[PDB]
Amino acid sequence: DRGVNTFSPEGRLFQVEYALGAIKLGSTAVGICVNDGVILASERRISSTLIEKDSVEKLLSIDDHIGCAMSGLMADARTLIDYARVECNHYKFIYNENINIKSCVELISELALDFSNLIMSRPFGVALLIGGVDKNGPCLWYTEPSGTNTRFSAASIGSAQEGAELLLQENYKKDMTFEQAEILALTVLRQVMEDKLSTSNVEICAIKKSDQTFYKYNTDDISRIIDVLPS
Amino acid sequence: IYNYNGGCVLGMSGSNCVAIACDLRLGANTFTTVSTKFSKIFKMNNNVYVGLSGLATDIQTLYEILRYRVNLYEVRQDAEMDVECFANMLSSILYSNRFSPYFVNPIVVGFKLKHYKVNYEPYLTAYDLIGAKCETRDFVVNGVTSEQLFGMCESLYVKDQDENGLFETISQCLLSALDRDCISGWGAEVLVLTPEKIIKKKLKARMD
Amino acid sequence: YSFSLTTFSPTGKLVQIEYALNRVSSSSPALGIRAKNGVIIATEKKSPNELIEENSIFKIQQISEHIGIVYAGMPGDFRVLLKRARKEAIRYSLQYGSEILVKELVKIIASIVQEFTQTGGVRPFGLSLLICGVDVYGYHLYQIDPSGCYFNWMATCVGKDYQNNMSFLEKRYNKDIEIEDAIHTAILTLKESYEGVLNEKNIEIGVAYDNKPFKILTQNEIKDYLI
Amino acid sequence: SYDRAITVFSPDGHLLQVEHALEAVKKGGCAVAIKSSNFAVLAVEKKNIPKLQNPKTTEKLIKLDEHNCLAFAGLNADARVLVNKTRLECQRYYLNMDEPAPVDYIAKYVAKVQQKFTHRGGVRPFGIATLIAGFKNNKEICIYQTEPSGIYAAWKAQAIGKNAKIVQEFLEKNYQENMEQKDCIFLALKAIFEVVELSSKNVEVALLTEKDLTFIEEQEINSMVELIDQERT
Amino acid sequence: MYDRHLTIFSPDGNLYQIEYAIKAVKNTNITSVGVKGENCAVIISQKKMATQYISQDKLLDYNNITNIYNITDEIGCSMVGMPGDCLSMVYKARSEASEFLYSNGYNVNAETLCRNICDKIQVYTQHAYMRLHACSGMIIGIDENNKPELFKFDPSGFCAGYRACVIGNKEQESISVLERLLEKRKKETIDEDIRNTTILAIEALQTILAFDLKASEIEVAIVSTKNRNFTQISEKEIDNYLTYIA
Amino acid sequence: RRYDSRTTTFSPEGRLYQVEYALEAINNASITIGLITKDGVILGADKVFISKLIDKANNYEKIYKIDKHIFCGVAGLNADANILINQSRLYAQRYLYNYNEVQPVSQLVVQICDIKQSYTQYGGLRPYGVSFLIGGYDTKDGYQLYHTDPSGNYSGWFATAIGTNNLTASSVLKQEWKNDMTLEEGLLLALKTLAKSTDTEIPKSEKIELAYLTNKDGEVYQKYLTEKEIEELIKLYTQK
Amino acid sequence: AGYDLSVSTFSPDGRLYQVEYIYKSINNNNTALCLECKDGIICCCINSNMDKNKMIKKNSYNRIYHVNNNIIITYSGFDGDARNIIDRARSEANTYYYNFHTNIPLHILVNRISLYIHAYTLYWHMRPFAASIIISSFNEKDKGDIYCIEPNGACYKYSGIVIGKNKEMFKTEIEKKDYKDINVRDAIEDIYKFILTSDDHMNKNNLQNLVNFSWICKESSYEFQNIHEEILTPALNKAVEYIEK
Amino acid sequence: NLYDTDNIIYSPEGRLYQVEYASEAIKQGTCAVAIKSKDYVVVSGLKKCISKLSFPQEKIFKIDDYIGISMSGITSDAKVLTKFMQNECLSHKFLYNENINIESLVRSVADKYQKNTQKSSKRAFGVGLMIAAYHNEPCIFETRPNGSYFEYDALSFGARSHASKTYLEKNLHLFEECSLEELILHCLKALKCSLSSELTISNTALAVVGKNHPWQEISSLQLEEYLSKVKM
Repeated sequence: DRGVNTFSPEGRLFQVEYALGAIKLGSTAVGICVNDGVILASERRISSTLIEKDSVEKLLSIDDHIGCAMSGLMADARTLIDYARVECNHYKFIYNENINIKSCVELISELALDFSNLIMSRPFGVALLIGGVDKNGPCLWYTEPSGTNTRFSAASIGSAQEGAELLLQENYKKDMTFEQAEILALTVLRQVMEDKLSTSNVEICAIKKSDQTFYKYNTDDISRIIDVLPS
Repeated sequence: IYNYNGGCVLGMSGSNCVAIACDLRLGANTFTTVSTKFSKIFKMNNNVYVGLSGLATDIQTLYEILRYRVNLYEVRQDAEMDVECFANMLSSILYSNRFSPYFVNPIVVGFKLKHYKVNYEPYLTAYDLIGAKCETRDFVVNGVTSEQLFGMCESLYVKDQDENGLFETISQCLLSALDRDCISGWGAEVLVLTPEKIIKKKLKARMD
Repeated sequence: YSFSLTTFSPTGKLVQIEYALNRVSSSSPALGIRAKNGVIIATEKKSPNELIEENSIFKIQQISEHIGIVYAGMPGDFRVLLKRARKEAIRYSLQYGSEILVKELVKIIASIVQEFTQTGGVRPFGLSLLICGVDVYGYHLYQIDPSGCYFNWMATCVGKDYQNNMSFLEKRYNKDIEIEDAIHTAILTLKESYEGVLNEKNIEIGVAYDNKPFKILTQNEIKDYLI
Repeated sequence: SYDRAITVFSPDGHLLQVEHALEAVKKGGCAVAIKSSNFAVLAVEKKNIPKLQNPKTTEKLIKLDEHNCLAFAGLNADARVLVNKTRLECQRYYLNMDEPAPVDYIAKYVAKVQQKFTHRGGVRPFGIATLIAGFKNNKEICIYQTEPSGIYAAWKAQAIGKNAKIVQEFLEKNYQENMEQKDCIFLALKAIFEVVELSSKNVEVALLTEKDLTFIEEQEINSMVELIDQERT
Repeated sequence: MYDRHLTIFSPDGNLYQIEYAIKAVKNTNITSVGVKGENCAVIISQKKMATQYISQDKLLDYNNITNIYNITDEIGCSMVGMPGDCLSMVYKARSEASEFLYSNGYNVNAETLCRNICDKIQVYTQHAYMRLHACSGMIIGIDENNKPELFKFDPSGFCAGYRACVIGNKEQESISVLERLLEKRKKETIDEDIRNTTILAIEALQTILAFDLKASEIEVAIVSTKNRNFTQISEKEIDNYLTYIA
Repeated sequence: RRYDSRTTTFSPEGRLYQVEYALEAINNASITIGLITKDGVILGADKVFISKLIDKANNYEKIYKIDKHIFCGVAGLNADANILINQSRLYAQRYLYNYNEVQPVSQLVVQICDIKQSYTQYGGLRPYGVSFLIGGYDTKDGYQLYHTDPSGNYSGWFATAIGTNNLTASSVLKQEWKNDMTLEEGLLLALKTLAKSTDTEIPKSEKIELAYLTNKDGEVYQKYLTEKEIEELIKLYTQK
Repeated sequence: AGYDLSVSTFSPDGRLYQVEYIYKSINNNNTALCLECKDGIICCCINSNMDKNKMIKKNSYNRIYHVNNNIIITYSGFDGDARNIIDRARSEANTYYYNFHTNIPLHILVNRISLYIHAYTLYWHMRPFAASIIISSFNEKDKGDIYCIEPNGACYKYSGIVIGKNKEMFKTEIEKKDYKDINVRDAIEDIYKFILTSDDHMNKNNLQNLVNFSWICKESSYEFQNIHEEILTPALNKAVEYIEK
Repeated sequence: NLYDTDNIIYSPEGRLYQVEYASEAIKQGTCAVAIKSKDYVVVSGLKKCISKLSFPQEKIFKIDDYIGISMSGITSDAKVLTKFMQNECLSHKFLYNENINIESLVRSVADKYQKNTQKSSKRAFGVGLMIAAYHNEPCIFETRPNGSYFEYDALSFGARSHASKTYLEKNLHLFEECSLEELILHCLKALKCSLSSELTISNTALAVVGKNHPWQEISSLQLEEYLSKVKM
């Protein structure tokens, strides 16, 4: 009926708004940024028991010092992640230093609007919660199909993102310790699941300030965090 | 460059009979051979034959290009192809790489059909490495051993001739020519096409 | 932006090609006869006002020394098809050094018409060529359509009232017909088709007399034939 | 048209061409895959006209590489095209890395290609669901699945095509770890015949090992269909 | 649906865009007549603006208006239709004539130029993203045999020869006028027949249009063997010819 | 955009709507027959009658040869057929150029179905409204016969019939065909199923056309039956 | 009935509505007048619609441009489409001088510009230009040569033309007398009076911060020159004094 | 009604609806305001903050020494335009070793607006830029989705711009010939009028550029001092 790049009477692009509709469904994920580092997590929406659950992974690494958490159309998300890590390694080749997270999300947003001729064919329909550490300090960032990127102390994406933002607003406080951040993330995540929290039912990653290195928590660390989790 | 894989071809005409012949050598580094079966004659149609002399890879590549074009022509037209059409198309192909050419000096030997019954007119012609066609109407020779063959044919050609005498004539001309060239020889084959039949024979040459 | 304006409808039928045949059926008729020792292409031109000269407009053309052509439809389509057919005959003669076969030319022009039916951003050609010629394999007569399909005929008619002209030509035709009798049957067929009165400058004829060049008859020769 | 977007987001936020490709998949014939220990079993159905059709010309189940194998459900022409693409990419990887292509790379590449045709103008989505079987670089058997949307995941067992939900429900309550070859073939033949008419001629089952893919003979299949027919009755 | 918006065949076999462009040419209500005799060929048109929103204002140099252009020294033309389309058509004609001289080394023939412009018009008809050029016209010249020539083309791409023709409204009614005057002529010096042809053209335009034809409001040009070049005649000489007709 | 035809675009049910209309165009066309025999492979067909003044001599409009060892029968639009015939001949001679051996028929039909699938998927061009019965011989697999369609699908067939009244023809083939059979028996069965499909008791010699391909004397060759040979075959059919 | 949706479609009456809509847009846009005189030509532009914008600087918005410093070019319509056409005129002049080492004749330049504008009214994908352009020059021998190209692609020579809003009353005042014999310097009085009369949006205060001017006459040695305020403000004061009386 | 399907179709009134919708997207954007005196152009804007956990978005951007912009509309389009202007100024200073002429840059970006409005299968940018610079004179320019640009003494973009414009034309005469401090104060009054719900150090942006004053955002302490002066 209309083209991809047709403005609405209200000045909004139809395809961009429909892409915003697509990210409203998906796996819930939560991010927290504190002085000692950054934390990301996902509800790990497991399919039937015949799936391995190792291949189905929601927390990938753009680089050694950057994590991510996806939402929406996932194949489009892997395409964006692949382009992001390629450009970050291009920075690492052209410049010795590690790329800042702001530049990475700016490049990701630049690719996301490539369908508007100003090649791709439509918006990507992906929301990312990128997190990392650099010389400026630890931070996390939000991305959406409209190209605007906003920088957060704590956020969430996916299906139950509204309640996750409400609980993060109620509970998050500045000058927080990293252990406080981990238990806060698991409390919010547990409150917004459908199924009971467990070890295989959740995945976590973090990038410490000292290490400046991506590190996905294994089953032992997750169980240790769950055992000291209030209820 | 033609000393590398030296070769020779020959073709005569007669009374309702035509002959084509070649040497079976394949050279390498001029003065050492590697095979005694490399036929320069290639059948292409029921009454058209072509003799390619020069570099072996160019001989083979030109054979597949012409076979592609020929079999396309019989399949589309659904009828047998003429010698003149093949000669003109060969001249166009050799000219199409006027710069960086195929290092091959081919010939064409066959029969010309004049329908009305039908009469088989002999046809012979020769080419440079670009397609410098020249109708000859008698003996046609091409290769490194061309001069010796030109010397032999005028002494030995007897105008129109029987197919047996044509075979003796072309065989003696080729054998006397190849004996006087060091980089050309190692056996021979003589194809004598007629409308009724074709006789293919190999000669007890100085292959050593 | 390039997309096929021509497309399959339910039950197919290629509606644009059907409209092209409707254009051909309304256009001024043409016909051709294959004889024992010759082939004819003939067509009537509309009864002209005195300002037109027939020495400028020509529905009869020659592609080569031995090959003629006549059409029924849009003139510009016929002009571009004729020019490209001349180029095809020329490139074949450049390659193989001979006058082009009728079958190869018919196949190439049929493929071009199909390409214009299939290609996006275009419409089919609104005419129906009628190629005649002589070569080694006897005489031929062919008929191109907007669909890009060719049919081998021995005698055929195109245009308005083509079914009735086909029936009349079937009534008066023999395989061993002489060339003069074929010309007379062409004149009688177009006379029955026109529903009027004919003369020189109202009809045009082309013919190939044996293994000789394709010839277009002047008005004097046609006036001799009409008597 | 040439170079324009034909798949687009609906008002509800769905790419309707991708769901239409999913219905095209769902109309296509069924296929099953199982793995255990160091081998895998691949099963696909079959449909032929008796006395006229040649069963040899069917290529529902194939081999891509020395070790990788593939099964599909949907439009067969698109499957053949993507199969040739993946074989080309297999030999391209083997010329630029000098190691045979692992199954994970090929599954990722198939998903990438299907997302590419889903996210470019002038091309509609590949109307096929594939599931690839092969050995990982560490000599570990893993079978991958792939949807037209570009989604892929690793499964211990899964099915596609007509009535895939029912077969997948059956496999959830019968799959075991580290089963014998006869046990895997038995389980696959039971699973495919839950939603397929019972006859030896309606399946083409094979077993993949590090040596090569070996298709099961007709006699063993006839014994197996007779045995499960006895078991049901 | 959309059978006639583009250059497409309608259910009856009629590309309706052709007649729409032709009637658009007619709506400009500029008449242009051509005629040939022996060793001469005269072309005439009106010195007015076409019919559209802009009207002829007082501060408009009426001399600059002209429907007769030229392609080459030996070849002239009179395009009638939309102004931009006519200007584009003469530029394309100039291009084909000049590349013909470059490639073939001798000046083009008007028949060949008419066929070439008809082929470009065919290219416009065949494709959809090409709008039709609403610009019909005449071309005149003298060929290698030293005889005159006059050709016409439409937006249909139908090039055909003539010895007398008219572009614009009332063409069917105007064919009788040209036939009548040509029959009158059929019932001569190299210069006297030029005069006869010129009075025939002006009388034909007078009879077709039916008003006085002020010489400032028209424009006349000729090629002959005396000159062989396309030279457009001055206003006073046309006034003398009109007074002779009166 | 507004004038787009929606060619390469899925249905709600996943059919594309264009190959379907192409197949209805196929089903209205003249019938073609296919048979594999121990001595050869046969592609008999039925001429559509345009006029009696059509040249009976030659003018084989349904069966065409792609090479000395490959030949096919058309069951749809003739122009879309002939362009694909030219592409097929090009692919055959290209393979012979590349590899210096004859192309197997399976490779060739894969190439035609691939190029037909391309216009079904890429671009916005209509598909080719033609379905072939490609047959031939190779040393790898011997006599084969296939059935191509506008979707780019192909499948092997020992014997099949396509076009109008293909159900009745396929029923006759299922009833009468045998695994091992002679060339004459196959030709007679081809006349029988053509007569059954055409709703005629006795087939007309002018209304049909036959061809066969045999690997006789270690050199494969095609034969195209003339009017007198078809008259003799119909005489044998009436006798039998 | 769908024939006015694309420029490439002729109406059943044989008429391109899509160009008429462009004409209607041009007629409603800010007006421009350009006429000739003895000493030279003066050409003006009346930016009436920007009376609401009070924060714009004094006389910054100038729609009058030039090529080669001897040819005025201006417009009445879309600013961007106009500026693209100006840049194309500069490009054609550049190509002419690189080829020939001579300034381009104006009568050729208008023809090339008309073909460039006409070249965009025969594609569905290209948008036709929404701008009516006036080109003019002056030299002592051949006198002024004012042309006007339109969206249709028609170039006609004028001795004076107005386009845009209020154009009928402006021309109704321009044919009030013959300006071929009136000097360039004292015609500013007439133009100021006419813009006060015809336009129903400008007053005494708007007259020195919205309206543009330039001339190419003997006083500037027949080259382009935006007019200095010491010449404008005497005639502006006398014109408003006359209108007040 | 039906003449808003594409950007290449004039309505019967003769209007491009798509370009007007892009201008509507600009008008719904966040606020901004710029002021100049005799030797200083001050720029300010309200940085969007969607949540208390969200931090303020970047509103003001820097393009080159002595040149800067402010934003209102689609942010990705602003990213593209910023990269283009930065590349243009840096390329000019590369090949010529001098600062670029500001109005030539404005014409360049307006040409980029034009070529995307004109051809089909492309969209106009949903953003307008508030360009401020000192090219031997303070200057304030404007861009619109149609190819067009105007020069201002003062300007505002989107949100409750009516209150700001009313304050600016109420006090336009005093902007010329006043010091920089009162200039910053007046800009803050205009932004506070656009608030209508309080101005803080976090949620506002401020930049200054002038003679012997390259483009530099105001620090937190100075901005807090000016905000306290506005409150008093």
